[PDB]
Amino acid sequence: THRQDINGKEMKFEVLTLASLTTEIQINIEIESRKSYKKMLKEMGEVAP
Amino acid sequence: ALSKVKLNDTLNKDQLLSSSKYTIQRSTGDSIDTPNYDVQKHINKLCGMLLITEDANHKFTGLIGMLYAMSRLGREDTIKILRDAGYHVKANGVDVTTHRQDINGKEMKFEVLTLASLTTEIQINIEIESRKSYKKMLKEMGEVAPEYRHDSPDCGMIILCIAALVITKLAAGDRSGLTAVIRRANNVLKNEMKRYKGLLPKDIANSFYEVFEKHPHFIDVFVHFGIAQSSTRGGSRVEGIFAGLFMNAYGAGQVMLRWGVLAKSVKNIMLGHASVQAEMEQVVEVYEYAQKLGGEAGFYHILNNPKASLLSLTQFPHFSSVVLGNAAGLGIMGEYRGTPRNQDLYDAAKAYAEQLKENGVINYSVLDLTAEELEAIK
Amino acid sequence: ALSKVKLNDTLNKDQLLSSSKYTIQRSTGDSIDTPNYDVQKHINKLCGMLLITEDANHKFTGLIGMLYAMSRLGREDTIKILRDAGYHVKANGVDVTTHRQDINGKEMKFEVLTLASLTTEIQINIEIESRKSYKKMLKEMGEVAPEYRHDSPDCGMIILCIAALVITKLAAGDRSGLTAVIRRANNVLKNEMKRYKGLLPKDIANSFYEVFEKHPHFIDVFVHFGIAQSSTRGGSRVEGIFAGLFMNAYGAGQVMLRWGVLAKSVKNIMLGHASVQAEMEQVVEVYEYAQKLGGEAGFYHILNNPKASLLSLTQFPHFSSVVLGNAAGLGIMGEYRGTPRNQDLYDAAKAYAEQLKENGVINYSVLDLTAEELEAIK
Repeated sequence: THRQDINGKEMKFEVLTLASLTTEIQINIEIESRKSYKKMLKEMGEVAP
Repeated sequence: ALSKVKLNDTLNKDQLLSSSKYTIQRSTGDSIDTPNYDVQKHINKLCGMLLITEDANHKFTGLIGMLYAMSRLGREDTIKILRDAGYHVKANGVDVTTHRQDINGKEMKFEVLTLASLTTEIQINIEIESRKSYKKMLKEMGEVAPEYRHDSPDCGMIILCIAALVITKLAAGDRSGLTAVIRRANNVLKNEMKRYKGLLPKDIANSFYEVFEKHPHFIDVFVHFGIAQSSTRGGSRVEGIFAGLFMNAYGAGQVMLRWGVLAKSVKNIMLGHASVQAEMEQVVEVYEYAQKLGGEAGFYHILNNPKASLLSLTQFPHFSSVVLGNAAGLGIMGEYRGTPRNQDLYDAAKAYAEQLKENGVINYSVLDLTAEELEAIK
Repeated sequence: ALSKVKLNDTLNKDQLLSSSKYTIQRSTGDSIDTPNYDVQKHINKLCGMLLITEDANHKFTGLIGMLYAMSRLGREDTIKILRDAGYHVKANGVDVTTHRQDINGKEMKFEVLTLASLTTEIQINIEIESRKSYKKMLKEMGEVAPEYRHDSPDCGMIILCIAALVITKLAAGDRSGLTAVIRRANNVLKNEMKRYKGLLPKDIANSFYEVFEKHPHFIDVFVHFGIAQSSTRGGSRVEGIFAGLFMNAYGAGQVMLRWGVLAKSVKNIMLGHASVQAEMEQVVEVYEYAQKLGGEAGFYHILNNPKASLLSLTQFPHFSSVVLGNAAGLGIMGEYRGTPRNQDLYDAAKAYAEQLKENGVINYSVLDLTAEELEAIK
């Protein structure tokens, strides 16, 4: 578990300990996914499985 | 035969408790973070950074000290201790992880441990305060030494020396021996206190009092760690100090047995009183029980062992009164706040004990003097 | 029975410490360079080049001396010692390597050892200074001998003799016995000091003090090396000197036990005093504990063994005062800076001990004189 302050807010991030893939990269992947998810949710209302 | 009218109550209670064929086993609560030998250097580093920090926040010093003790015991011995004490433990593996964050607008790398008890932010803060204090000290004296650093391999064991003092005073039942802990931690470990600015005996002692009050299984783990530490073949000077302070806790909560042995040794006359002689059979039963228990009985009152009550002598008011009076007369009872409940026997024993010191005659029979020309030398 | 009111505290504490079913095991820190029999000649050569160098840099003499001790023990015995002492050790194999560099604008070949503790440049510098001193001495006397060279097979054991003296004085707790070490190293090893110009007892002794302070596991390794060295069937004269100086450390930190035995032997009268007789039961318990421990107990205070505190007699102020007074009267206490805490018993014992030497009568009963015509010879 990694906590850091993006957008001036404390949020918790769940990552894996990989020598090949750094923690910052996993955090960035999750952040971009969250942005895209919220944009899609705004543009269609409700998400599905 | 009237001499056969006897009940061996102490031995019978011990036999009842030691032949139980059913066992309870308790739940510790949260998961226990059990470090192994791997993170011992990191925990010792954390202790060193706590020690070099003036005005250190010692809220977690007891927790870190117990982590250090558990890492020197190892995961397997710690887990086995917790099973043998009769506890359900969910062991947590402790491993080292790297955390990067931006303080002062700069990217810097931090090396922490995965502990459920001690959060990552707390470890980072400990390291940051240690760094500030280190740079301030470096500025104020020019160059640091192995004496003033977190890398010293005894930084954890100084904290465990404070813990050993707290263990010596745990039998009082509360934080009443805190002043004694602070005094003895100033006498002992004075060079260390000059060395480390964050070594505050009161703060560390309060932290250890708190951790022992919250988690009574940490008392068990620490006592068995201190027995394993004192069972080594040797060590450094700080480890020797710890062993000496941890053997200071042996017999804690059982001062009246030692004072009764002392009252017998100085041959106090009030032990020949009729009521004391009435109680002698059972007091002797108690002493035989103690010497049958042996070494394990020295930590019964620290550990809150149930069989601690069987070592009590207060169920013998006249013998206890004579023992307390002898201690008071010899000037060793100090501020012991156990009270005699036979005032007359107490006063008589105190008077005789005071008379003992003033008087005193050499007993030449205990030597092997074949010819005694000492009479002419007088 | 009042005689049954006894607590065998010393034996009970020993039983507690010797029956521990959990063990700690510590981390030595950096990797330990463990040489084997292969590099023993090279380490002895290094010691010889250190010895033949006037104004030698003895900063690493303690480290090299411990390397020599470890190479005579071997890799397997050294590693087993470190496990038995309860240490995590990362053993480093030590092997010989060749290094060529250009000093004085010339290509010359240098033979060094791969040690993490001792860098290659340091070994090269040691050899260079040794070469300069050797050529200067050769110029000033014409021809060298086996006496004046690094090839002597006792060059390492002279350094270990200095180490043995430091071990004898380690129980004082600091570098306070340095003057005694220097004095005894001038008395003993005087021919060697005439032989080797780089044999500076103060510098070597300070180096060994420093290495023992830094690495408390080197004290363990050295004590067990000295026991293994004294367990041989024979050796050279320097090895005999080392064995004699290493048995000088037996019982260090326990002088009061020996002085109590001496006070009993000279039949000091103050041992019959009432308070001493009160303490006799427990002091006898301590003596039985010491003689039950046997030979291993002679190095408890050097090694910082935790059970060293159980051998103390200072918990018996009256007996200790009589013992110190007897020593003071017999004129052996010297500059011992342990203080009596019963002044009157100390003074009385001192007075009687002084009276002992002046007086003295032959006890004819200890012989087998059937007919005593000695009366007529008077």
